[PDB]
Amino acid sequence: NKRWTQNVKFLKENIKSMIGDSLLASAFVSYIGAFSAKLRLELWKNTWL
Repeated sequence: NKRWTQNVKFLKENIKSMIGDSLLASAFVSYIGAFSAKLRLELWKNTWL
């Protein structure tokens, strides 16, 4: 029961994290890949994150 309660709390935290990461991933897919590896890093880590 304790493990299940911990899993449920983890799942709510996971849902918030998942929505944020999913938005970041969609932004990365559509656009990133057309650029060079040095620039590709700057698009998400320097501006989006």
